Order: sequence, then C-alpha cells, then structure tokens
Amino acid sequence: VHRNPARLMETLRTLRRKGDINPEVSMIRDIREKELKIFTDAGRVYRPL
Amino acid sequence: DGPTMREITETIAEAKKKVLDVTKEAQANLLTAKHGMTLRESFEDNVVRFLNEARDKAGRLAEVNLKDLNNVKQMVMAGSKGSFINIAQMSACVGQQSVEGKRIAFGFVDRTLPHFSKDDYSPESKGFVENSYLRGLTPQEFFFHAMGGREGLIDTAVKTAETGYIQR
Amino acid sequence: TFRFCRDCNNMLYPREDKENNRLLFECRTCSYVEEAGSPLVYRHELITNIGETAGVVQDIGSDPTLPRSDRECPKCHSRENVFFQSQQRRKDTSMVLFFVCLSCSHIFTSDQKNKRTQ
Amino acid sequence: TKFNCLFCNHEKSVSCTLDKKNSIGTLSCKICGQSFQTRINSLSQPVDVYSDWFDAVEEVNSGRG
Amino acid sequence: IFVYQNNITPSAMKLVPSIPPATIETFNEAALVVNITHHELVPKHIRLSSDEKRELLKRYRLKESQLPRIQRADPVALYLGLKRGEVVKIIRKSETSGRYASYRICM
Amino acid sequence: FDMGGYFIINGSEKVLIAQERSAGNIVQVFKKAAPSPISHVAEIRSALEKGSRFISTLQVKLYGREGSSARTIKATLPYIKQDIPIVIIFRALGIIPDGEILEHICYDVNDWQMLEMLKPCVEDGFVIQDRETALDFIGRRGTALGIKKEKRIQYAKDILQKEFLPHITQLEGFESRKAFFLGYMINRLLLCALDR
Amino acid sequence: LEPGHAADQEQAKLIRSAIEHTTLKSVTIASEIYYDPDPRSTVIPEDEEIIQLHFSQQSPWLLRLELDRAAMNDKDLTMGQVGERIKQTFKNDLFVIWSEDNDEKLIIRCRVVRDHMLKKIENTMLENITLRGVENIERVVMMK
Amino acid sequence: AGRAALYKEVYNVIASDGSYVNYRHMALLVDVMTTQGGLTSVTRHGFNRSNTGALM
Amino acid sequence: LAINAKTITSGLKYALATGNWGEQKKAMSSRAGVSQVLNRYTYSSTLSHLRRTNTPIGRDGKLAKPRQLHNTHWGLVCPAETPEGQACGLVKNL
Amino acid sequence: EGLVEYIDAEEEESILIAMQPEDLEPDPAKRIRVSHHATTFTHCEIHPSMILGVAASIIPFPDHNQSPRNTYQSAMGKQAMGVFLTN
DNA sequence: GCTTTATTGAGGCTTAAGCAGTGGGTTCCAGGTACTAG
DNA sequence: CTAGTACCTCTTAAGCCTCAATAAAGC
Ligand SMILES: [Zn+2]
Ligand SMILES: [Zn+2]
Ligand SMILES: [Zn+2]
Repeated sequence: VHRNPARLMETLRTLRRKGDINPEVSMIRDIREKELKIFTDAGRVYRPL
Repeated sequence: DGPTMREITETIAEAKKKVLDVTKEAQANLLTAKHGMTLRESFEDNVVRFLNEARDKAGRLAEVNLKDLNNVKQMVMAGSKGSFINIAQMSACVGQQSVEGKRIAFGFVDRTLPHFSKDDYSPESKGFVENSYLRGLTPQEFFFHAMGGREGLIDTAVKTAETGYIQR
Repeated sequence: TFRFCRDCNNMLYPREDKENNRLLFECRTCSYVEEAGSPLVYRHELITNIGETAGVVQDIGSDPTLPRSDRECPKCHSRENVFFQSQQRRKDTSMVLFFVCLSCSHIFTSDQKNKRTQ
Repeated sequence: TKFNCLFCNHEKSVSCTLDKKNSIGTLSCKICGQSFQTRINSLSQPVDVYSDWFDAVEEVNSGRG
Repeated sequence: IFVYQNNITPSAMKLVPSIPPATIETFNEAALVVNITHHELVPKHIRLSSDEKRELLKRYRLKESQLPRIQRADPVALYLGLKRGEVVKIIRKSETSGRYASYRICM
Repeated sequence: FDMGGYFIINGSEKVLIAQERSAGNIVQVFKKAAPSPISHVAEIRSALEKGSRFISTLQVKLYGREGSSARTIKATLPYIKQDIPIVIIFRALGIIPDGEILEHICYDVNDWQMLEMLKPCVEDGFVIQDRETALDFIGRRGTALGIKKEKRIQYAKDILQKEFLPHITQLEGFESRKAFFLGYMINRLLLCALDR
Repeated sequence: LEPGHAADQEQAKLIRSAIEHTTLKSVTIASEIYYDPDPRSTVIPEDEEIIQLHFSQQSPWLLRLELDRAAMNDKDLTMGQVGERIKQTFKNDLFVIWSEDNDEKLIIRCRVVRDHMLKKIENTMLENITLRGVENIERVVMMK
Repeated sequence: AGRAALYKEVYNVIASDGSYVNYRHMALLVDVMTTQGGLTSVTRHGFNRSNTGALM
Repeated sequence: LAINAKTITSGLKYALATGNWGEQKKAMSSRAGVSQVLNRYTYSSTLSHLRRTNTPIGRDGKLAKPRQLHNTHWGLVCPAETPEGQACGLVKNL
Repeated sequence: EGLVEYIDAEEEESILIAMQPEDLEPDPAKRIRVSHHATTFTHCEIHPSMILGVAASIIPFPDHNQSPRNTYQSAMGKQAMGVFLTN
C-alpha cells in the first residue's frame, strides 16, 4: 500500500511518458475504491491517444 | 427545405429540454415513481417515451414537408416497401437506440463511453441519435447504432434457429 | 457498534445476567467481561441510507472523470464542484446526486427540501 | 459409513456414527469388533473420527501417553 | 358427497374404495367456494347416457380410446362426478361457427 | 505489399487467430441463480506469469440466499473437493486471532454491516484455534492412504504454499501475502453481496 | 371487477390492497435487538411513550422494528391490522405492542414471553408472516 | 378452459407482431395439444410419448 | 545424443496444419480452428484475416450477451466488421 | 517525448477522451455536435474513424449507412475479386 | 403411554434435446518398438 | 547388416434415488 497515491501515480505516468518504462504497461488509479493496478502481462489490447 | 430542418431541430431541442427537466426533477426526488415499477425503470421508460414521441413528431414533420413528387414518399405511399420509420430516420431523426429492450447501459464504470463523465443520463450519452443519415452520425452515435445493429443481427441469428426448431 | 476484548483481540459474545439484569459482552476463550456501552445487539438495515457516499478523499475533486458543476457552495459560496450519484448500486436506489466542493471538501445533497451534512 | 481398518487390514469394514446432540463420534469395525469413541463438533466428519482413532492408536503403540 | 375444510388424510382416501356399490366424492371447501361452471371459458357440459354413448359410437364409428380423453381428477369431471368410461358432450361457442359439439370420455 | 505474418506449412499459408481468454490474477464476483443455494461466487484464475504455467481456479462461495439466516463463506481450495470455511484457512496461514482475521477481511471497522454478515462465519470457525488443527482439517479431504499426523501436515502446508494463490508467490518466507489477498477477495465478495 | 363496482376507483384500489401481497420486509425500514431490563423502564428515553399508553413476567429481551410511514400510506397498511395478524400467528408466544399512527415516529416492540433462538424467531416473524394478500403475488396494477 | 386459454395465448402471441393466422389452425393446434386427458406439450416428452406408430 | 528431433518438428507441423492445438495428436479437445488457411481473395481480405480474433466459446448456443459487443470494444474492436450467422459476435477484428 | 500514450481497456475507465483536437477544448448542414460540458479532457482521439476495422474503413461514409449494412459490406468485402498480390 | 410403520412430498444428479439447404479448402493415412526374413 | 511386419497405444423436460415430516397400527 501507498499513502500518497497521487504523487506515485504522477511519477509513474511521467516515467512512462519519458520512456523509462515500457509504454505497454497499463496503470489505473481508482479514487472511489482507492486502488492502483499495474498490468504488464501480454495479450492486452491498447490504442494510442 | 430549410424551414423543415429548423422545425425538426427546434422539436429535438424541446424534447432534450423536457428530458433535462425530468432528470432534474428525479434528482430532487420530486418525481413519483409508477406503482410497482421502480424509480429507475420509471425514469427510463419516461425518457424513452419522450424521445420516441420527439422522433415521431420529427418524422411527421419531414413527411408533411415532402411532396407527392418526392420519390421516397411516392414509393412509401405505393406500399411497395418503406414506412414512416424509414423516412424519419433517413431525413428527420434516427431515434433512440435500444439494446436488450433498454437504452445503452454503462459498459464502463457509470459511463457508456469514455468520452462521457460518470452519471451522465443525457440522451446523447444514452444511445439517442439526433442526426439523420443525411447529415451523418457522430462517433458516439455511430457506436450506439452499431451496438443496436449487432443486437438485431444476433437476435435474428438466434430466432431463425429457434423458429426452425419450433416448426420442426 | 461492535468491539473486541482489547486484550486478546477477539470477538465478545453477548450474555444476560438476570441477577444484575444486564447485557454483558464476554468471550468464552478468556475470563474478560465488559458492560455494553449501548443496547445494540443486532441490526440488518434492509434499506440503508449509508454507504451511498463512499470513497471520498482529499483529492477527489482532482479526478477528471467526475463531472464538474457551477453550483454555489452553501458555506464558502464556491461555484466549482464535482457531482456524482449514489455509490451503492441497486434497482430501487434514488437518483439523488451528491456535490463535493473542492475548496472545503464538503459533501451536500442536490435535494433542496432537506439539507444533508454528508 | 465405510472406511478402512488397521487391526484386520480390511477395507470398507469401518462405520462411524456422529451424535451431534451428544457430540460423540463412535467408530466400529464389523470384522474385528474394535470400538473407539471420541469428541466431535457439528462440523466433524467421519474422516475426522478415523484420523482421531488412528492418532490414538499410534499414541498407544508408541507408549508416550 | 362429502366436503372437507382443510384436507383429507390418506386413510380416508384409501377407505373410499371400500364401498364399490356406493360412490363417495370428496371436495374441498376452497374449491367449491366459487362455481367453476359459471366461468366463461368453460363450455356447457352435458352427461350422456349409455344408450346415447352407444348411438354416438355407432354413428361416428369410434372405439372407446378414439374419443378425446378427460382426466379423472379434472375439475369439471369432479363437478359432474363423471365415472370411468363415461362420455360427456361439450357445447362451446366459437367465432368460426355459432356452436361446436365435442365429446370427452374419462380415462 | 505482402505483410507476411503467417506460417508456410507444406506450402499452405496458415495464420493463427488471436484467442480470447479470461484474464488471470483478477477476482471476478458473480451472482448465482435463486434455485442454487450459493449467493455470490468470487473466482480467480491464478497462474504463473513466468513459467510452469498451470490453471488454478480458486473460487470462494457465499452459501445461503437472501433471508436464509446462514451467511457462511467457503473457499474451494485446489485439490480439496469439500469447501472449507475461510476461518480455517486463515488459521492455517497463521492469523489465529479472530480480531486479526476480521481486520484483514474488513479494513474500515466503522462499517458494521460487513461484521454483521461475517459473524456467522467466525461463529462456525471458532472451533479451530491451532494451526496444526487447521492443516489437519484441510488435509482430511482427498485422502490418498496417508496419516494426517505423519507426513501430511507438511503436505498440507506445501499445498497451501503452492496451490493456494500460486501467482502471488511460491515461497514460504512470507505467507502473510496470501492471507491479505484472501482478505481482499472476501472484502470484494462482501461488497458485491451488499450491492455497494 | 363486478359491473356494479367496476365504475368505482375507490373499490378498485380497495380490492387491489386486499389481494396485493404485503410483507414486513417491504414496510420494515429496520429491525434491531434492543435490551429492556424491565417492562416498566426502557433504555431509550423516547421509547417510553410506547408503554405510556399501556399504563393508561416477561423475558429481559426486546425486538424493535422501525417501519416506513410513506410505505404505510401508499399500501394503506395500518398498525392495528398488522398487530392483529401477528397476534393471530403468535397467540401467546410473543407479546407485541405498536404505537399510534398519529405519532411522528412509529415503532413496534416484540418480546418473547417466559436469546439463542431469538434471531430465528425474528427471522421467521419477518419472512414467514404476511399482513394481507395472496401467496405468490408480487405486485398488482390497476388500469382503465 | 385450459384449451381456450391456450388458444387465446397463441392468438395473442401470433397477433403481437400483427401477423394474422386463421382460427382453424390454432383450434387444431390446441386440440392436438389437449386431445389427451391433460395438455400434451409439443416436445419429446409429450406427443412423442403417446402410443402412435413406433416408426412415427 | 540420440535426441529424436522429429518429436518437436512433426508436432509443430501437425499443430499448424489441422489447427488442433493439443499436447498430442490423440487429444480430442485440442480446440481446433486456431490455425486457418490465409485468405487471399483480395488484399483487404488478407489484411482482415491477419488481424482477426476468435472467441473460444462454442459457436453453438443461443446466449446473446457474449455475442453483443460491449462498450469497451470502442477503439479496440471494429464495431461493424464481424461475420454473420453462428460465428456472429464471437469472431472479432481489431 | 510523451506526445502519444498507449491506453488499454481498463485505463479507459479512469480518463475522459475528447472527440477532436480542437472541438471539445475551446447553414444547418453539419451534423449536430455534443456540447463540451466537461473541461478536463485528459486525453483525446487521434481520429474517430480509426475505430473502424480494415474492412469497415473501406466503406465510404459508414455513419451515413445503417450498421447492419456496414456489417454486411464488411463480410462481403472478403469475397470481392481483385488483385491480392503482385506476384 | 411409547415404538415402529406405510404414506406424503422435495431436491440432486442424470440423460437427453437442440433451422434447412448449398459451395469450397486442409489433413489422416497415425507414434515408436521388438521380432524376424533376405 | 539391413529392411519387412505386426502391435499397443447455454436452457429446460422427464427418470431415478436420495432425502425430511406425518397419521395408524402394534404392542
Ligand atoms: Zn477475550
Ligand atoms: Zn465549499
Ligand atoms: Zn477391523
């Protein structure tokens, strides 16, 4: 668990955009459930925006 | 003609305003749910009825606008094929898109599409199409129409086999 | 309200003392006994008004997904707000909306007849 | 009510009766006549009684009672 | 005719056949609260005599099993007390024809 | 213009069509039909993401429909046909105290509805208080000519280490992660049951 | 409806209420197991009124049900009818008292006459009790 | 009464989409489904359980 | 030494030949149809086939819910491109 | 550079996407466009037409046509006779 | 008065059913192993 | 030595058995 989810999510997004982390990884933050999910497994469908 | 399109747009705007007022009344728990039917189902039925009435009015306006010289109107009057719904969707309004006998459900978390915020019950976000095939459909309207078409195709594909088995 | 032993970290069963005519919470595992603060034993809440406003956090207003609104806040008169629906999902739940103000993080119901603190 | 036995080495010769009212599990073999009794709970099953009997037999054999 | 209030124990059910010559029919109080025959759906049922049954079979040239069957426990059969091998004529009102006359034989 | 992306086998060009499957390592909670005694079932298809992949479908079911007066939760541990209460699993893992089990299952003690719904579960699981007893009870089902007290406690511990939630870990150094994941699964199941 | 009564809406709604299946679950907002040390004195200061009208031996356990006034008005249910139904179903096993409808807050107190089985009794009294109507009936809707 | 109700339901379902079928066909269908003592469903457990020709 | 190389080559060839994706030839639950002969009637057909997706759910049944495309398909699966008939709603094109 | 980001199905549940680059940010012939009620639009689509597949994209004005007709066209396009390769 | 009965029914598991017709393209001639004839 | 030859490898409708109460007959 993490106490500052916003800062961690912002750092992860910045790293992914910069290219340090593979863009294919999917990071989702749900405030209602207060849950952070990271997915790196293959077979995941993604599109560019 | 221009006046007919203006009248259709005015009717659609009036229907949207009525739907918005009904939604606001429901939010303030000022709407009395129908006996037996739950509040959500009653609100959905009222919205669907209002949208259908608006679409029918737009279709009637388009039909009266069209003259006997019109080819589509002449063919419809001939009875060969077509109907009021066809003319209304081609010239006036496609209308509400129904899936499983109800509007487009929130496939995402309280969102029909990612382009709409959570808790968006406006007609445009609930499968309603306010643009006829002549003018075109927005991407959300196109996706809703595609969902309706897929539902219809699946229904036909299952019901043909069911009817064949019943006939056997 | 349900509590524990506070010593062994275990649940407490209810029992009746007719000599003292009182409801006492005690666990058969140990000898610990306590007097119930309030006469609450069982509750089911077939229809519950709580749990509809859940998940609210300090940075709730910063979520792009939540739809904005320009309603004036009762206290700070801040137009900016984020509005959502009942968290609980049911076929009979009312469509009453809840508005949260970024400035003060105060949750208020959209209903005007009655004012709800949360 | 069928289980293996160790005294006679005969399969399906064991029957277990669980009295939840008295909370007593009784295991009896129809060949060698061995009878065993144990304490059981409402969630108990005949396998539990068999395991308890086997553990008791092992303890008796080891002589570490 | 014997009418009960709540239910009938199986002992009475098995005792009823103890008297062949005398026929005893059991009916429920709730069942008889409203007359079934007065319903619009149920057509008019008329009992037929043995001679009438024989004449019908001779004219139509039918056997016992060829006629339509009706359940022994059918509410109409209990109302009329139809016995085994007994033919009842049903007169019904239809849109295609003014009236239609069918027959049903208890199984 | 040819884009390739196929295999030439015996001259014939063969293309492999993408196969859709339910994502693993995720808890999915589904309701059950009224005739069935079960009310809500939460299933997870745990599988290794690195190698030696094997399907581990772990399902936890809430027995008793609405108003059944029996709100019990049982998890179908792999290779164990008879569903075991979650309390015994928690005891085997190492969380013996009831308060710790409730805290793991329910994070916010303020919500009393979850505690009320779980009360029958702890009431029925109160019989077990020792890790060895829990492991023995888990090993009772699926007997394969073994002695529960002799080289079966280790077997049950190994099953709980590997068979139970293999994806989260495969080592006995830290077995609390399995307990926390089970608590999260039970929390999701209870939230779905309560309709929140 | 009958031709004579088919022209009256009040009679139609009366028949609808008579045949409509009514259960405590629909009306009961909540039910709780409170503790009443003595019949004369109640833990809740506001609850005393329920026994006050009684003034103008029993087990030390209390079961308090809070209902919905709006549901009562919509379904025409009355406290007296439900009390009579409960008494008929339970002759003397449990003593039940209900507040007057005029009161702003309406509650029902049930207590077992001379705890483990109390939950089962409450569940049976809630689920397996019908105030009025016919079994296997969900809802009745009138139409013209 | 059961046969009449079955016929009325068949007519209602047929006319739901506006299609019209002659009354004689529905009458024959309900008669065959009710020719026996009770109601013979159109399934392998109904008319197929009768004493008709084995090959049929 | 004495490694039977054919055990792997022949197995892969069989898997890519009949489409039977199974541990062994004798297996009857291999879930055939994984590999399909590439269609070259036209370039568009080949492109669509190369980017095709299949659903393991049996083509039989009458459950419309899985066949219908969920709102999540937006931007991932073509709303219109799909076969008509038994396979409708199961075979998807990205 | 972070100009374009990959988004999966799960992440789309926690983002708002604009239809066009400059429509949602700031002669009754043009199709009615939904008003930009929101003001965040953390992401946006490069172009909506890209949602269509290989066969669907071939269809001219798919929106102007009914969805079942678009599906039929997509199915039929695989059977069209034409040059599949230059060799 | 207590004990043992036939009856009643109620659900679990099971074995069944699953539009019609038509056109075409791919792949199987099965794996290894021992025993024995030229 | 080398190569033949055979050989072991998703939604209901009825049937039946298995369950928990119940009124009468034994005694
Ligand atoms: Zn304690
Ligand atoms: Zn404020
Ligand atoms: Zn023995």
